[PDB]
Amino acid sequence: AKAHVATLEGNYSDIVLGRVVAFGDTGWNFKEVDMTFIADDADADSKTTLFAGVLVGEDGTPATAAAGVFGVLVDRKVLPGVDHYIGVFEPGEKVPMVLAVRGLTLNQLKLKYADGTAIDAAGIQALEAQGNQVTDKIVGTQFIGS
Amino acid sequence: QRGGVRQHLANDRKKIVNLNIPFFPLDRSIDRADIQNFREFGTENAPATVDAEVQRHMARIRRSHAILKSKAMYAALKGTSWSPDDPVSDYNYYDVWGATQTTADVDFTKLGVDPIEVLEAEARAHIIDWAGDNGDNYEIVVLASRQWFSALIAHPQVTGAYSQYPSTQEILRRRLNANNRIFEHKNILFIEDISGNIPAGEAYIFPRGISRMFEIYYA
Amino acid sequence: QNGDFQILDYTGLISTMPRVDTLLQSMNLFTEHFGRTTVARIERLDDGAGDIKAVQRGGVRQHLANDRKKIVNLNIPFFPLDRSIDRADIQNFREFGTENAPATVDAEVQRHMARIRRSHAILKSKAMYAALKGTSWSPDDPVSDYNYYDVWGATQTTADVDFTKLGVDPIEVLEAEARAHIIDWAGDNGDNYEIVVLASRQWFSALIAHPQVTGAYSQYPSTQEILRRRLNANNRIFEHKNILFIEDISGNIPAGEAYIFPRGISRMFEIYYAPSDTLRDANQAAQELYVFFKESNYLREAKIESETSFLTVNNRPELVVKSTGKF
Amino acid sequence: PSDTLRDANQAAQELYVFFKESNYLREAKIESETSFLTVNNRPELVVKSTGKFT
Repeated sequence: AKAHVATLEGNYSDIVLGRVVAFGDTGWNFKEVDMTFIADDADADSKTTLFAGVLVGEDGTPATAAAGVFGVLVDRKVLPGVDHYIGVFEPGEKVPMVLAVRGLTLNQLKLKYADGTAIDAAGIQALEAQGNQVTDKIVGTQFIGS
Repeated sequence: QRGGVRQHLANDRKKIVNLNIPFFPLDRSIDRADIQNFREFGTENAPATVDAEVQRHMARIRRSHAILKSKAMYAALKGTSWSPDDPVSDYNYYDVWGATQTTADVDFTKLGVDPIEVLEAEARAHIIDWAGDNGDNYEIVVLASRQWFSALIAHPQVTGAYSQYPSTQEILRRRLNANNRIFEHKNILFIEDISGNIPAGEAYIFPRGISRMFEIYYA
Repeated sequence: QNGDFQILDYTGLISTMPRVDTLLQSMNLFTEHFGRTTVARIERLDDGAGDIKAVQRGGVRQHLANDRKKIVNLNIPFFPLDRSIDRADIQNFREFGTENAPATVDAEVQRHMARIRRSHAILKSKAMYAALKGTSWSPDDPVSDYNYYDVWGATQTTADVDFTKLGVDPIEVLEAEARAHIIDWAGDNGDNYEIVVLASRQWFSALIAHPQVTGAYSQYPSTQEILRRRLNANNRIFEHKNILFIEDISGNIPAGEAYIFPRGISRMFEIYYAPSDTLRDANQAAQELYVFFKESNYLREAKIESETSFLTVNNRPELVVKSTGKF
Repeated sequence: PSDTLRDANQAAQELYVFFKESNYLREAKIESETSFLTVNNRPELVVKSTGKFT
C-alpha cells in the first residue's frame, strides 16, 4: 500500500557559501563547459549521475582523483529538486554546463568525486590553488536529534 | 578570533507524501407498516407518528457514527490507519515515514527490578530526545490494557508507591468524565483502556501536546 | 503526479526544530552588563568580621581595623554566523506549504533569520551551564578558557557519595559535607538562597533507587508540581530534607556527576558583552545580538550576518560543590 | 523574468536594461538581458512550397 514520497536535500547556496562580486561583470567567477548529460549507454530514461557538487576536469570529464580537479558543477539543471529532465536528452547527447572556479567560498562537506568519495587534502589544495576558500566551519551538520 | 573566517548555515531537508481516503455509508428506510396502527412506546394511548421514528433513527445514526469515529481515533496511536475490509487505505505509518517502533519490553515477574524505571530509562528518555524543539507543555502519557495495568500495580516495587496515592476523585478534574482508573508517579501518567482497543498485555506511550502530531482529513 | 487532469487540493505542513533549554534562564541566575572594551573588570571587596567584648565604664575602647580587596581582568570570545542566498534558491520553486503559490525571497529570509536566532539561543544556553562547572565556555580558542577556581584562589570541595553503601543514607552525606559548608561560607546579606542540586541522569537514578531513600520518594507526589515550582521543563524533580534535586536533560553534566549551588545571592553569576567587529561601533556600546541584512547593489545576491561576543562569569567559585559516586 | 534577484519568479518584461557606475568616478558598465520563446501553436496551417526552376 505504497504512500508515494518525494524528497530533496540541499540548495545552490549551500555548496557556494559566498562569492566575490566583480563589479565589471558577473561571469568572472564561472566557466562554461560541455558535458554528456545522459549516460552513454543507458536508455533515454535514466536520471543522470551529475548531482550538484561533483568535481569535473578541464575538459568536462568528471574527476576521479586530485589530479583531474578544475571546478565544481553548479548548473541549475542538476540542482536538487530539478527533475523534469528525463526524456529530453538522448543517450550520448552533449550539453553545456556551468562550473565555478575563481573567487569562491566552498563547503568542504559537499565536494565529492564522481564516484561519491569525499574530497581530500590533495583535492583541497588543488582547488585552493584557483583562489577558492575551502572551509570546514559549518553549523547545521546534525539534524533534529537522531 | 576577530578578523578571521566566519561560519555558515547550510543544512535543510524536506519530504512529501500522498494518501487516499476511505468511505463509510449508512442508510435506513421506513415503510407504512412500521408506524400505522401502533402506539408510541412511552405514552400509552397516544398514536404513533412518523416524526418520532425519524428522530429516533437519526439519533441512532449519529450515535453509530460517533462510535465509529471514536474507534478510528485509537487506530492512529497504534501507527496504522483504520479502514476495515478494504486493503486500499490500510497504511502503516512507521514504514511510510521510514521509522521503526522502539520497543520497551517490561518483565513483571522480575520482582527485584522496578518496572517503571525500565520505562524511564528506555521510552521516556528517547521520546524526549527525539521530541524536537518548539513543543510546549507536552506531558508523557502511558495508555495500557487492563491486564498490563493490573500486573504493573501489583508489582511489589510499586505497591508502596500506589498505596500512598489518593486515587479517589481526581479523575473528574484531571479529565472531563471517563471512569477508567488513573495512576501518576515519576512524572508519568498511566491510564487503563476501557474500550478494549488495546490488545491484552500491551501498552503505548505518547507525549501529548506537540501541535500537529495527529490530524483528521475529510473529503 | 499523474498529470494536470487531477487537480490537487490543500495540503498540510509540519516542521521539527532542535530542543532549547530554559532551566537556567527560568531560574533567573545571571545578570547582564554591556561594556565597550574587549576586556571586563571584576572588583570584589571583602569585609571583615569580629565580635565585641564587654568593657568597664571609663577604660580603653575597641576598634575596627580590617579590610581586603582584589581586582582581576579577563578577555572576551567572539562568535560569528552568516549565510547568503542566491537566485537559484528561490526562482522557479513553490513555497513548501502552499501548493501552487510561487516562492518569495522574504519567506526564505525570515526562515533563515529564525534559524540564526535559534542557533544563537542554543549557544547561549550551552554557555550558561559552563559557568556552574567553574570554567568559561569558548571552544577551539585557548585564549579565553579560564578556570575560575584557580583564578580566584579557591578549590573545589568534593563530596563523594557511594551509592553501593546501602546502610548509609546518601542525602545525609551531602547534608553533612556540602550544605553545611555552602551555608558557612555563604556570607551575610544573602536573602532567600535555596540550595539546589543539579545531577546527571545516572546519578539521579542511582540516588532514587537507593533503599534508604525509596521510602522518602514513594511518598512524594511527583505529579504536576514541576509546572508551578518552575516555568515548562519536563525534567523530574525531587525535594527532601530542604534540598531540591533536578535531572539535567541537555547532557551538559558528565555522567555520574552532580553539582550543588545556592541560587539567590545577588551578583554571583554575570554575563559581560562587548561591541561587534564593525567600524561604526568599534567602541560605542554592546548589544545582545547584532543582525545585518545586506542586499547587493547589483540585484543579484543578498547576505545575512549575525554577531555577538560575551563571557559568563562565576564570581564565587568557593560556593559550588562537585559530587561524584560509584555505580 | 531576468536572472536578477529583484524579479526571481516575480514577473516578466520584454527587455531589461541596466546602467552601472562604480561610485568611484572611474568606471561604468552597461547590461541588457532578454528571455523569450517564439511558438507556432498550430503546425498544421503552414504549407511548404518548393520550386523546380528551369
